Amino acid sequence: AFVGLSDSEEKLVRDAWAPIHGDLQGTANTVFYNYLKKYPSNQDKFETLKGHPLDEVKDTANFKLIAGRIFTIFDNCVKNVGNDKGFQKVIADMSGPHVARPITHGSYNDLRGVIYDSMHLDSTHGAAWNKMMDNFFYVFYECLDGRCSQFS
Ligand code: HEM
Repeated sequence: AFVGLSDSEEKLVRDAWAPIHGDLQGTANTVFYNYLKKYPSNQDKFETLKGHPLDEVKDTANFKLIAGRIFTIFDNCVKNVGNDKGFQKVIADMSGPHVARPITHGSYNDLRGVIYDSMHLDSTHGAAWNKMMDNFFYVFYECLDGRCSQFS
């Protein structure tokens, strides 16, 4: 379910993300590369990347576009942590292209893990972050399941 965050937890999320917020594209490029490298089955889900070696595409405009657009969404979710309706709208709006693409929860969860691992959070910040990400995935999966109108 959606579970609201406390005042301190909202603040913890902002602080957790702040290094990434200040280098959004650079962080995105590294994390997206690490994700495709660790979980190579996902590269085929991106038609623009499909059929090339990962090291051949990593320096391309198309790869960086994909990495950046993921991180832009998370940046906007972080922007909206004090606004449940606004946070939910951010997600609802990016959910469409993922609806009925054959991408498993496994795939999305593996991305979440790579993001988490890249942040090297202490357990306090980690817990607040996980509450936000749990909210993210609750909304996202409801929308994938055709229950997005409550959030759109
Ligand atoms: C879970 C975090 C994610 C975020 C924040 C995100 C965000 C986005 C955004 C902003 C779009 C473009 C929406 C539009 O055109 O209006 C998009 C498209 C797309 N996404 Fe994601 N996404 C995520 C996860 C993934 C994963 C894990 C995959 C595959 C494994 C994936 C595959 C795609 C594909 C194939 C497209 C259509 C774009 C294309 O053909 O490249 N996404 N995503």
